[PDB]
Amino acid sequence: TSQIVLPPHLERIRERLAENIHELWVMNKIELGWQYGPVRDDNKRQHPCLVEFCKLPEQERNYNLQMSLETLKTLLALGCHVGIAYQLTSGYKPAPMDLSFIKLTPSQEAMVDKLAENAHNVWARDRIRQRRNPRLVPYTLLDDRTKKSNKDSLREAVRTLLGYG
Repeated sequence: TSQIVLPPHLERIRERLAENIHELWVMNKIELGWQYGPVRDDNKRQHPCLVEFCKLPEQERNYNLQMSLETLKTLLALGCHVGIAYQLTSGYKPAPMDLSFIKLTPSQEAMVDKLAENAHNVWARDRIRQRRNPRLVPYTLLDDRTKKSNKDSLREAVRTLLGYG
């Protein structure tokens, strides 16, 4: 995917999708019950990466930035063209819009599936340096129950990509 130059015409859309991925990274943790704290812990149900997008520094935003970049690059490599077409938290308000109404076509369904496959491939290639976790096998030999978690993680990308026009 990295061998494709990123068109700056949609760099703003890439950043919007990165902000959406970040606010959903906040949403799921807050649904679990996570607040905003200065300590990077997981059992203390707080996360220091739930603040405003502009308030986020270089040390916390490159994740979602590269997330959106690699999704769109994978779209370009697959071939489809891209162009022009409440629970109270501890300070942040993740609420872009109601993006869970319109029904996703089976193409974009399997295509978020392919995005999850690609991401799991990078993750497994990173994990092979460790010992012998049963997840070191590709996404096709992955257990069926868990596949939809990684599919939902990538579905919101095409959700926003359709909804924003």
